[PDB]
Amino acid sequence: RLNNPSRCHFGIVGSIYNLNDSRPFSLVDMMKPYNYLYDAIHDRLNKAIAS
Amino acid sequence: MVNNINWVKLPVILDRLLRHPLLTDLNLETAIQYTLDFISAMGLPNVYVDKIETIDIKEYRGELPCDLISINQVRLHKNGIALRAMTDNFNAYPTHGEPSFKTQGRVIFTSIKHEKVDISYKAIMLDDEGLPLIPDNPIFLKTLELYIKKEWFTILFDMGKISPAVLNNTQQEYAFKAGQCNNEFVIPSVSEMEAITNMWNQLIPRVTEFRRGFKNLGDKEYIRVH
Repeated sequence: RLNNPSRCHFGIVGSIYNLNDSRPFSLVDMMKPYNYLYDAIHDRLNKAIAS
Repeated sequence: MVNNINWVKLPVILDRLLRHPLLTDLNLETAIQYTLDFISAMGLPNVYVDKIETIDIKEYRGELPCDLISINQVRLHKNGIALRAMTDNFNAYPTHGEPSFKTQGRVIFTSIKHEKVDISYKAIMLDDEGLPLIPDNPIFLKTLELYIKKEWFTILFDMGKISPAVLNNTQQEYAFKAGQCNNEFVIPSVSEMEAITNMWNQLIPRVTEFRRGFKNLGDKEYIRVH
């Protein structure tokens, strides 16, 4: 930077999709419990089909 | 079973039968027979002794223990995989899969040629004398007393030495106490109801406790929090 000799960084640029300096609660994270319940209930469905 | 099987000797039943003046010619010889008959007719599994004993298979055949009455399970000694009933009609017969077994007498017909198998079987608790050993549960004692009484009164009534009303009353009492004993020795305890509950409530059902020795039939089914 022009006026700050200490301002430097690396080629890596990125961001965290978090809330308020916390760890990110991503979309997969907030959909995962429902997917697991889906898998369990469909396991029940498959066993009922088999029987 | 809520209660515990505290063992007592067979003549504890003759303590109680011979109070009746019409049952004074009963003996330990008769007590043994009718007690074995009652044990088998009731078929309660808590009355038998759980034992495990390993044998070797020579060629699709193995020698069975002496005191065996029923087999809880059979498994392979090295893998621990349990065996199933053999539906095959041509096991050890060749022409020109999952292991199984079958038991008739002192011989167990497995589908494996040369291996050692673990058998968890049930037997009878014996006395210092080679005689059966009965529970001291007063429900069990009263029901066995009524069984022996009912048999003896049936004999006397076939002879015509007992009024039919007497035999009818004896049969009624024995029937009620047979139901009572059946329920007493069958209804689960609190610790057994925890096992039943853990088996019952399962978001992901467990349907492979036969492969193990039903070890994990009663384990709780813990779902992680997300």
